[PDB]
Amino acid sequence: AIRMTQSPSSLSASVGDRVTITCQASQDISNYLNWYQQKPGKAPKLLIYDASNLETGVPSRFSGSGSGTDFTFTISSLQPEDIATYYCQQYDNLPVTFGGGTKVDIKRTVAAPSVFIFPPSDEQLKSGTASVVCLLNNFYPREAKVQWKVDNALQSGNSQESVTEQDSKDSTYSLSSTLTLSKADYEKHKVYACEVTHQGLSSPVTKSFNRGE
Amino acid sequence: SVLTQPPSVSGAPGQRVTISCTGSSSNIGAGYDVHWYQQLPGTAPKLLIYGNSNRPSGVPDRFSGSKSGTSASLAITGLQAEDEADYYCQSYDSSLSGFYVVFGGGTKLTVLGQPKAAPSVTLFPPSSEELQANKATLVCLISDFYPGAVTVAWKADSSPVKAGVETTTPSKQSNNKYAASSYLSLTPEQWKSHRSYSCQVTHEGSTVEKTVAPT
Amino acid sequence: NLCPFGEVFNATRFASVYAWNRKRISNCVADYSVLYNSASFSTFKCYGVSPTKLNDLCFTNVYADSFVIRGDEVRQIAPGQTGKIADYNYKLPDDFTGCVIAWNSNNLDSKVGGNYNYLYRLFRKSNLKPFERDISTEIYQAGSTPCNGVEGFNCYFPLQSYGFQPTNGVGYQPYRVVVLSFEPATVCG
Amino acid sequence: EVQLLESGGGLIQPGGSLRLSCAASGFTVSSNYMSWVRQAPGKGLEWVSVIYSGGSTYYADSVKGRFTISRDNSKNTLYLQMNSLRAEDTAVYYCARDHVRPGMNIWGQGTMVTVSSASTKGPSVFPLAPSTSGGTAALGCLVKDYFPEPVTVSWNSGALTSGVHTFPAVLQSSGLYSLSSVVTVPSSSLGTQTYICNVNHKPSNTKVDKKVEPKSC
Amino acid sequence: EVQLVESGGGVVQPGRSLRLSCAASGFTFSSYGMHWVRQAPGKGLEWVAVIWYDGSNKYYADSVKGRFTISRDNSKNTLYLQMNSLRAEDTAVYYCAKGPDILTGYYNYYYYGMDVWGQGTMVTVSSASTKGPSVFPLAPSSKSTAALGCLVKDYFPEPVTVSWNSGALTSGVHTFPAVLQSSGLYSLSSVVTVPSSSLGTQTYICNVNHKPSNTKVDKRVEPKS
Ligand SMILES: *[C@@H]1O[C@H](CO)[C@@H](O[C@@H]2O[C@H](CO)[C@@H](O)[C@H](O)[C@H]2NC(C)=O)[C@H](O)[C@H]1NC(C)=O
Repeated sequence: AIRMTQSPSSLSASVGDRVTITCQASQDISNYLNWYQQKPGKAPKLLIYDASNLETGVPSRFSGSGSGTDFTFTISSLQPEDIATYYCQQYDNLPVTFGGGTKVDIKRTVAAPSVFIFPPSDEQLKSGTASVVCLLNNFYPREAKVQWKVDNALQSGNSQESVTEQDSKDSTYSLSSTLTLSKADYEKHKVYACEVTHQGLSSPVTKSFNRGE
Repeated sequence: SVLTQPPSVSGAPGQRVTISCTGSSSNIGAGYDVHWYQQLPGTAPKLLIYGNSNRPSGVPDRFSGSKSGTSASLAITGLQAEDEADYYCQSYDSSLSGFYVVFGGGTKLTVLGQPKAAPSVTLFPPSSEELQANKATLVCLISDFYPGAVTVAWKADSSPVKAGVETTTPSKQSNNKYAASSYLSLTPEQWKSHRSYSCQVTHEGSTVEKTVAPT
Repeated sequence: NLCPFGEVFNATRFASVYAWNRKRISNCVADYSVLYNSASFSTFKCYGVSPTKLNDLCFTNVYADSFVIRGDEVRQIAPGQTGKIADYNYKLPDDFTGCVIAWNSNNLDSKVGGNYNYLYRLFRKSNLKPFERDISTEIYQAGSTPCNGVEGFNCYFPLQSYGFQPTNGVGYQPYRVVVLSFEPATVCG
Repeated sequence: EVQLLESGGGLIQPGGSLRLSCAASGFTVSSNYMSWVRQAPGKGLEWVSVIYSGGSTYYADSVKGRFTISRDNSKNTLYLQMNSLRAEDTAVYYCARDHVRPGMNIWGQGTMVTVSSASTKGPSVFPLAPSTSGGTAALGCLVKDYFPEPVTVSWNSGALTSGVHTFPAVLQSSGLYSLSSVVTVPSSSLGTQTYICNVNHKPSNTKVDKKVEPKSC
Repeated sequence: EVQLVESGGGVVQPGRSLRLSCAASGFTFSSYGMHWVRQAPGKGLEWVAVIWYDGSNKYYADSVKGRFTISRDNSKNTLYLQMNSLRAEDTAVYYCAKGPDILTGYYNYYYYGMDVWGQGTMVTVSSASTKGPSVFPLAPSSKSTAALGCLVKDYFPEPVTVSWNSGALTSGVHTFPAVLQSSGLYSLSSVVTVPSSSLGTQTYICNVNHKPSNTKVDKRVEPKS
């Protein structure tokens, strides 16, 4: 079976830069190679078909070249809404094989996160479990350290965090860190807070609350 | 982009020689076919190989062709004296997609027939009748040299002469050796002012010198 | 008189696979040892018969079908096979009694700018019966609305063109295929 | 109106069976090349099966003998019968009209097939009440403890789209998924505008509307 | 027999025109395409132009683009090459050669080669008009077998016929191929080897004949004193 290799695996570039990804075929596949753009959550969208032909309605900034075993997929000037994972596929020879995919991120200016902290709802506390949520909204780059502090004690192992995909408008990420405690262990402490350290911050920012108040 | 052939290949009878033919991305590298032509001296070319490797009916099996990537080769196994000719490779050019063909510079195959032969040189001073016409021409006549490859240079009281020199290409004569002639056009004032004039002919790591006086 | 097998394998031009050419061979003798002895054929698979043991067999009629396909599609010229060629161009029955001969012809049927005169049928509602030659140029109605001979969306020309360039891989190079069908007996050895 | 609508995905125990139906509009399925393509969570795309216009079926090595593809001309629907399901079959299953020529390539939206032995549980929705920095405020909903994937969350019955961030679900140590969806609104509209998050969990047939309001003694 | 016979070649002043005709026989001329190939003296082959089976399209090398025009008359089995505004670098032997069969040949017509060549018609370009040669005697030296000859300097065009003693002397005669001086005129030397004894008891006359200028010169070669 054919095996498509796709470089690079990930990619970050500024708006307007030329973006070029490659897709080398294991065997000769002529020019029967397509390129797909899959935005987060949505289905793949065909952009280039037969190595170099642009599908009707794709902007001009998308290009394609190559034949035999080495192919290229070029973005003229990168735009914010172009963020997605890009795959290459061969379809002439069965089975149909895809590439590993290329994740593309925008290189925008530095943006500091807006921090919010949420106590566990009194409704959830009736279930015997408490969940404290820490929010980092619209920041860049994605590198962000969230540190939970419970009565000034550094917590670890009891929290899970989740990061969105780059917003197709402002190219910023958002992070959610969820701390999970029992109702008992939640009521053993008074001060709950998360400490956010980020490039866009001159010093770590902390949002806190007191249990009960 | 054209084709590149060796200027001359050589081989003894019974040996095997190869003539290369390198191209570019627009001809042999583009996957075109390569044809080979043999041209005896004074005759029209003959198709030796067509379609990289195929022989036309009537071509001896001694000849064979091949092609790889951006180059083609002609293989003449068991050299015969009759194989001494000029060989041209021909392909097609796809700079702009139309219909253009490209030949090579040609390769002069010389079968090592007889042994080497030192040339005999006969230098003639300008005739008295030519000096009356306000002209002067030294005639350096070369003969009986094999192989046909000589270098002729003139001197003027030992100092070299770099102008007014014309030289023939060696021509095969009857006894299959070569002969060539060189002429040094001069001014009657230039001829009588110097004390000697010499034509030095070099052949296979050896040089013969003949000199004439203006008496 | 001898059988005119030379007119088929040696033809300066070959027909497309959808309009595959057939030669009816009758009233002649032929030695099939000459054909197998040649190792120029990349593929030479006989079904229900022995290659060497064919000079001692008499047949009523011998059909010679010749066309051109890709190297990847030569495997479809065989009984019980599926694919764009076996389903929509040339289908061999399951009880096939004959031989399948093919050889690479990238040197003949492949222009540097691309040879596009060799075609194949890309669209068909159902598969071909064995030895069926469909040569229809009717527009293929893939949608709910009819075409009325107006090539367009959901209305495509049923044939597709091979892109035979000499820079192609072996699987994409043109292969000249000859399929012998062994059916008063008039063809012996 | 060219589009592929597909359904039939859900939870199923390993070794079980599940059929996925893909209804078509705008073209004839029995006349086109159709294909199923699955995408594992976080992984790339993987071709599954093909049916030709003439009816020839082709399958990948990893589902050969277990999966079957068919179609119904009267309903214009593409099917994918799945048998002897394994844990590695968990993925989103897009049905697509295979590209053959210019502009006929159309993909479905896929369904979530989750091959697992655990039971189905509807999520619990808890409010994330806003705090107190002057200008802008934040609020959201916690979608905790559900299985399997996925859930859909909107706000004010789709009347709110700007400034909304719904985070990818996390897999807790309990084996159930937890998720949170937030939105940034101006601090002035807190006392006059009502905010309700609309969560939908198809495998449990759970549809919840939770009002999110400020906290006060 | 398959045969290509071209003609119409000669000498012409620069900037003027010439037409070459190539007769074909022994093959269906209508189907094959035809080439024109020239070869300068001593140098290699250089493709000029090509024309289809019907003449619909034509291709030329950049050296002759706009100046040359190729055509064919299928009813006459003849190939043409209209040469206009000729230059000095156009001086060569012009062959017509059979191309590929686009009608009923192979699909890859590049597989064919120039399988049938013509005999080669000759063209020459110069502004120096006809001129007879000046015959100068290369006198034999006087030292201790000797050699004498004649210098046939400055003539145009080729050729000249040199003989000795009205043709009675064929022993040791050696006529060399002429040079083409940078002036456009030809120079030639013809010598004969003789015994040192017969220098004073035998006359030696070289007979140079040049038909284009209608001149015949007989020069006496005698030792110096
Ligand atoms: C195809 O045609 C060629 C001629 O171009 C045939 O080649 C002959 O082959 C026999 C032996 O098989 C030789 O004795 C002849 O000398 C060959 N002739 C030439 C002109 O080369 C070839 O046999 C033909 N093949 C078939 C299958 O008919």
